[PDB]
Amino acid sequence: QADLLKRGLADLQEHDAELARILDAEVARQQRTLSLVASCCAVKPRTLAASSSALVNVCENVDLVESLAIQRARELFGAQYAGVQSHSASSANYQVLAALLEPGDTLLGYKAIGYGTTKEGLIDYDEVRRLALEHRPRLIICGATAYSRVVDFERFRQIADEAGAILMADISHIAGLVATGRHPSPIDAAHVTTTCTHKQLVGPRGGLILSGRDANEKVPGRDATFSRVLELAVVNMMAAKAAALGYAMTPEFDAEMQRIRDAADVMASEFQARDYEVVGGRSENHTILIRLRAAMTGAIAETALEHCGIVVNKNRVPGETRSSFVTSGLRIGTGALAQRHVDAQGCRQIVDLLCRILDEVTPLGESEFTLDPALRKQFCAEAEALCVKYPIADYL
Amino acid sequence: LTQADLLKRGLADLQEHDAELARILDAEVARQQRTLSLVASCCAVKPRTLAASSSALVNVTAGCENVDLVESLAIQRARELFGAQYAGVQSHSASSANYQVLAALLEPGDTLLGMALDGTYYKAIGYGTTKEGLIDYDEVRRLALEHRPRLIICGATAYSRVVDFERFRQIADEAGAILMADISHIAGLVATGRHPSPIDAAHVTTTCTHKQLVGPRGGLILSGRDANEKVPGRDATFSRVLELAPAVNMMAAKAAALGYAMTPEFDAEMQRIRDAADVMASEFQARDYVVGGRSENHTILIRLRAAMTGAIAETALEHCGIVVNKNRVPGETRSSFVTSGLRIGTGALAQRHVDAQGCRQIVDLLCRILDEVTPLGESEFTLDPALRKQFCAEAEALCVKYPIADYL
Repeated sequence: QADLLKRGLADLQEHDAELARILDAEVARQQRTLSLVASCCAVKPRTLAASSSALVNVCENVDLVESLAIQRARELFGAQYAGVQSHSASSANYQVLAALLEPGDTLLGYKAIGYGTTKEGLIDYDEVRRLALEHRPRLIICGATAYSRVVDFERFRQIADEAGAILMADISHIAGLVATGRHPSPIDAAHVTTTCTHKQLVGPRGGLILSGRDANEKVPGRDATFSRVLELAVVNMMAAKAAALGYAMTPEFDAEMQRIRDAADVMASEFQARDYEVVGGRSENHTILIRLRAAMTGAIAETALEHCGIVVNKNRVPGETRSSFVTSGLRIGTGALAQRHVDAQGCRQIVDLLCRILDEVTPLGESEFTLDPALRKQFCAEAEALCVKYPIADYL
Repeated sequence: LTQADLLKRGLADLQEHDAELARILDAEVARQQRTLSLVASCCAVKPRTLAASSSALVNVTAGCENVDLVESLAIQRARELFGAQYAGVQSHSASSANYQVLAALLEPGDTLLGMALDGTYYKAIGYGTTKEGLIDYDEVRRLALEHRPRLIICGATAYSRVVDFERFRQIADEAGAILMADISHIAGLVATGRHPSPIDAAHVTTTCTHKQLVGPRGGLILSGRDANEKVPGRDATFSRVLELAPAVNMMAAKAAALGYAMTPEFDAEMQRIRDAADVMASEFQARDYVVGGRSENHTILIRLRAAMTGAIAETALEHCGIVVNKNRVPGETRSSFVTSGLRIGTGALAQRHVDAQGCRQIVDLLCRILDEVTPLGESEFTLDPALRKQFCAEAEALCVKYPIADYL
């Protein structure tokens, strides 16, 4: 009875055709646009099919979809506990934070204590240690968004276990690599793990609460296991979650994760061969942070690059002398490129186009620039040509 | 590519490769076709609105132009559909919309006469059942003058009669308060002119997009004649403050849902709700069982009799394939959990294109259940062995005779 949705598409085509033009135009736009932004990805069509189930009209099938997602999350991540009802990863974090209430909290950036990065582009774990032994936090939150290196969840847990703290990990940005083993997992390192289904699991907007070896071990104080306390925080997106969790166990997802992982290495190496500095000097994960030219600001780069059809994200660089709104670097993720099945040659072509656009941009201040309209049109056509040579495969 | 082909491949992909899930989702649509639902606000989203929910706009966090185009279509449709001068369509929830408007218009610690009928803000109960099943507007006024709330909220889940939004505005203006209207349960009737509109009477009106408007799980924020008027005590207009001065797949579906309600097929389905309620209210009275003289909306509240308990009534009926909700009556001698009444909504029956003859037969089966079940306790239901088998089969047979039309 998938006829329901197919003939539902037919109702839109006949009666709401205006709306259907915009729906068709976005699919084309997402496919004529080159996307190197780290956490943007196109959700797999199967997951889009489950997101429009008749389970919106809501009952034992609502528990079946829930039980299937819980089982699938536990297999993918090796979780002894799993919770799947979060409508966002932000909610998954706050729900855990609410279950665990005491002023002390250490986080990367309640009485919030903050840590950051070393002046050379790494998490200052020794600062995490010093802050933990001083303020005796309730939990320490680990997990970074723009980091280009493997987060040592084991190190964080060593620090926490000497400061009597709980370790929470947001693996939202590296979830697929953690699931496929390419990135070390925090499932047993962290007491509790949170993740987003959409970013790197190519699924719906939502959240997963997970725990491993500490799931049935007692919370520090409060005479309960981590599984209870988390579960005492009590849908279409359930169906889509289970679809995404299922595809994430397929070998096709393992390949997409290696392509994320391959493209990161060739692109970072190709930036270096053009004397553009990658801050880690290497790429682990799906992200490459490039330190931008002397007069080039990250704000100028992203605005000019989008006008040429490439979307990238400005990011702070180690030793940043500039504002947050106007940076000195940019961040690129190989996520949506893996969905485009870009070979090593294509990744080198993208670095070529990107570095060529920047060499033609004459910065005027820190958020203004000049790019000759003709050169912009020519660059925008090279980008769309690369989009055609490497299309989004599952969208075809 | 096209949205349809992406989705047809998506549906095909979720049958070769993920089949366990496909059976569960396909099982549920069958369950809803054999279950006769008399619940007030449960409905089945239209397939046209459902297909819009598989937009690739989900992948959007200018790349925001098409999301702006979808949004503007929803704003303009919402404004025309309800006759509103301001609209906001980005609410994940009806509750999210209500919370968002409350935060925008109330300062921390402000008092709201929510008339909720069941820390940052203080809430006055507002009751509203005192007038023997009517809203106690006179207490709303008394409390409003005594507590001077910044906000008064109107809109009832289980009311079976028209809410006098104008009367609340009279109360609100006398007590120097803002009026919020939650019309989630009567949205289509206000839409189609059957229930009086709150757009100009209330400063801000909110609505779910699923309960009566047959659309996605979500919320909508509205304002009418008070849109360009500044919030009392503040230097900004209601429209700017309500603008809070990213799920776009739901926003495409809201546009589709708002468009369909403008079509006359929605109007007929609204008349079918209003019509079926009158027939079923009439049959209940002629079988000597309705709070209020008649239904002026989609809800019928029935007082169970002869020590019938709303909890056992609802429990027994599900075993016979009929889904209803227990609901308090004026003069609840029993607990809140064990009511002495039953609540029925005709939204699901309009989607089954049931004739007046069929509505009476459903009441017939319903009363025939209650005339037979023998409450032994206030919760332990009894007297349903093989009689419940033929009764379930008879309900499923009415489901067969009257199918959900738009679900083919």
